[PDB]
Amino acid sequence: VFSDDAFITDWQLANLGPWEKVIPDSRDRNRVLILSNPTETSCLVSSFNVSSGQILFRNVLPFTIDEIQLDSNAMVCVNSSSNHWQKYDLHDWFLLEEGVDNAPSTTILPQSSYLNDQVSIKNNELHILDEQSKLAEWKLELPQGFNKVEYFHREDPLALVLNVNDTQYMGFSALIPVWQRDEWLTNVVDYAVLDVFDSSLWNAYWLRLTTNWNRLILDAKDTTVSDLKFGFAKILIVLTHDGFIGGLDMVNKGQLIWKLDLEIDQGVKMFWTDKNHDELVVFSHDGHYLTIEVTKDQPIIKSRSPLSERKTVDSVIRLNEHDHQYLIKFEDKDHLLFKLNPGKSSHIFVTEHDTNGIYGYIIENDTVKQTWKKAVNSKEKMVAYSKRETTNLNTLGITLGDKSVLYKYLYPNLAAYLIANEEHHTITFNLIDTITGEILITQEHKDSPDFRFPMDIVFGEYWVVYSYFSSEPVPEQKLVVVELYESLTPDERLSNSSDNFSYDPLTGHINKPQFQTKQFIFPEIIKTMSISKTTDDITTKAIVMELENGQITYIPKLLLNARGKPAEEMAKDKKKEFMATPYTPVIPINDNFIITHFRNLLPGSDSQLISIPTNLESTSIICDLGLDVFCTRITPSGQFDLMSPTFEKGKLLITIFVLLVITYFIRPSVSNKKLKSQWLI
Amino acid sequence: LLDDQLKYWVLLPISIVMVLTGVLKQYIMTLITGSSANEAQPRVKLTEWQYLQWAQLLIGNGGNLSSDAFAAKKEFLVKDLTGNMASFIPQTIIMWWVNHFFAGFILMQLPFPLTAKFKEMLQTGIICQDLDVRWVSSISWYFISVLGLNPVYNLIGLNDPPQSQVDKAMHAMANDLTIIQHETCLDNVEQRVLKQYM
Ligand SMILES: *[C@@H]1O[C@H](CO)[C@@H](O)[C@H](O)[C@H]1NC(C)=O
Ligand SMILES: *[C@@H]1O[C@H](CO)[C@@H](O)[C@H](O)[C@H]1NC(C)=O
Ligand SMILES: *[C@@H]1O[C@H](CO)[C@@H](O)[C@H](O)[C@H]1NC(C)=O
Repeated sequence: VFSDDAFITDWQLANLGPWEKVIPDSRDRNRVLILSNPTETSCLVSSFNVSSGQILFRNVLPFTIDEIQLDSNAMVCVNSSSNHWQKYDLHDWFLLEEGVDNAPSTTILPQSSYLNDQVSIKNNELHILDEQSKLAEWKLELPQGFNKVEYFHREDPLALVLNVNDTQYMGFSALIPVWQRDEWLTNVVDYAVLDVFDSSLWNAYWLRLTTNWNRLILDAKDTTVSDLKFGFAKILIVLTHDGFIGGLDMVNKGQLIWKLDLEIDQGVKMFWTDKNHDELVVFSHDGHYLTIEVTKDQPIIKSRSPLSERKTVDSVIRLNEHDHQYLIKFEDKDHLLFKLNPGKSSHIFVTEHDTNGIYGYIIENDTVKQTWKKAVNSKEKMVAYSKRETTNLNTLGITLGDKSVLYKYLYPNLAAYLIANEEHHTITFNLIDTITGEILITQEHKDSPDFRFPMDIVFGEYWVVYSYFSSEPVPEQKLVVVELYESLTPDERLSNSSDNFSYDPLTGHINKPQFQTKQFIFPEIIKTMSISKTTDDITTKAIVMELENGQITYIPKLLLNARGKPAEEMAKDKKKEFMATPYTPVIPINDNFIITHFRNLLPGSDSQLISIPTNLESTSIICDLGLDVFCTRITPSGQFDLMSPTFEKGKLLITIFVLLVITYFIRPSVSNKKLKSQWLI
Repeated sequence: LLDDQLKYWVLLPISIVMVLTGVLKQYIMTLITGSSANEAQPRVKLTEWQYLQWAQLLIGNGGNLSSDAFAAKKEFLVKDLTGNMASFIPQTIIMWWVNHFFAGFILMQLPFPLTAKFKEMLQTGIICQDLDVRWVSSISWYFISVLGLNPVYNLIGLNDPPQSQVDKAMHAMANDLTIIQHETCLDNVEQRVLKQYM
């Protein structure tokens, strides 16, 4: 299942971002340490053989770059707020030693000084000069770009590194372009999908005859058409955190299909201007917006313009496709209705979250108005939030063994969220009507939560899962599932007759659910969760998890069964379900589930999981966009749609031939033998 | 859903193997049953057996049209007298065969609405729980095959004691057939023929 297509189907890119520091290595002298992508809590430190793109290892360490210095080598780092310092070995990143008493020593890292020693670029062309006898050995043309020489090693395993363009980077040796790298892809904020695709009666009789007879006048298992028919061939347009858009191929290991540079200086969001998937609108951090024409050729910036007010933007929320509206939330908490272009009562409700509260908003008459507010109190802080993703409907009720039905709860206007309060040590879960503000459910847990480990929430078809870390059961990661049913009674459709009732959510005469909840014990700390999909919500929805280590794992929905039983009382307990898998709170980790089998996949501090639908419903794409990009083809149930990659068709064919030969043996024999022997002619 | 071109490697083999397996089954069953004689034993026992058969057919055949000749026989009479394996073997074995080689697919879409408990059994390959009423796995097509295949076999062309006391029992029947029934023929034939052939 995995060994056949282990590295073939999995598709990883590693990004470092624009270099800030590079330090040669104490041993393996064709190797350095690469420092990149600073952030206010941490930075990216890695080890790298210079003569390739071969990254040896990477780590996110929780220090601003300035702390990271050589010894008096041994790469000493010292926290400045406290006196905490870490001594890490360069060759293998071993934490040589720690202390808080005193830093061992420091040496601020030296500047390049490459000019006047080894460098001269005179006829628009570079020449490496020996310090004495400046014979201009190893001269090389300047490319169209040149920003800097990152690094140069004069020793026997010679290596030279150039920041040729802003995002293109070239390695050289004794000139010859030796390898090539691209780090425009280092942080993506928002994403969008583009697919590729192929390309009276009497007369009808004959023209059909002629064209098809011309057609009429062995298997060969070709892969390329299979990919496009099932939607696997796709263009992913990714927007960087910087200003850059580009098309990445979902096949062919993500060769860059095309790259466009903006002038927006940071990207926030992406939107197709219409359903045609031909023209994007892309938003600046600064308050511009660009309109870009996606074509099989390289794009063109068909418009740039300001917004109505040149203010900094926090985010954008997609309003209607047909009405071509968008809502922009500016920092300073200012909301702007957005009528972008023609793209060449009837209320709308839109709802946004902050750590201060959950608010809700309503649009009418080309204006936005607050519809209500819900802020947590001072000590409190909203932590985790999710809305209801829309769903195409298959089954209105979950059945029982004796063809009895529980009518899973389908109300579309729901969101769920968390509150954590200090000293109470109370993770409170609410399942709120996102329109009105009624709560419908409270569930607290005075189980000594941490508030320091990640917690997250995902909203399913009829069920919700949120996860947290806590101690009082045990110090272990905890998944909590709540499943929402119209009536906990075995057979009841509570107030859901639909012939013409036409219920109103705005008024609040809707049904209210009953719920059943359970939780489970999980080995590893969970960063973030989402849900697999296809076009039709058919398969088990296959919760995908992203862990602290970077690992991804999917577990099916079915193992997380509320109304499960501890399996002593299930044994021919006819009423439960069809093949009810038991409750089984201890979910051990099964490495067969894991994607990124041996890949590292450093996702960075802020990353997202998305589920991209495809055709061929056994298969779904799940993509991890953020600091690093990664995707896969994932099967919830194991592949049922695909015929196989691994039939023993030869055994089947040979067995059929065994049938034919035994026919050839017996038929003349038995017909002659029995007819003539029993007649005794 | 979108199933992908396995219609070659399953649907045709399933019908094909059913056709060949049944044709072989008829050949094999016909081969297995061979008499080739009644026996090889002495003359006498079959001889008086066919005498007994002559009495038996006299009950049916000669006991109808012999109004004058009924009694003349009876003096003579008293003095002279005195596959389930084919079900079990192939189809159960190939239930195992199909579940062995063909599993874990949704092979086709039946045209008709079943009930839910039909959808309980048929899809043991797949491990979804709310898939649909109509879709079915590979083994269901087999389940439809076995009961529907009689026209195919027609259209290719195929087609289907005590030694003495029992003698005394049929001698008791020789006594019974004296006047148990004296059948009304050679009396009504004029009535019957004039009733017909007009
Ligand atoms: C270091 O990287 C270079 C470049 O590909 C490679 O040839 C060399 O084998 C690497 N070092 C080791 C010990 O493999
Ligand atoms: C040093 O440790 C303190 C203690 O929590 C921490 O707040 C601070 O962020 C650390 N220094 C840096 C540069 O992160
Ligand atoms: C830098 O710009 C040039 C000119 O547009 C283009 O080839 C590419 O974007 C970069 N070139 C190199 C060699 O990195």
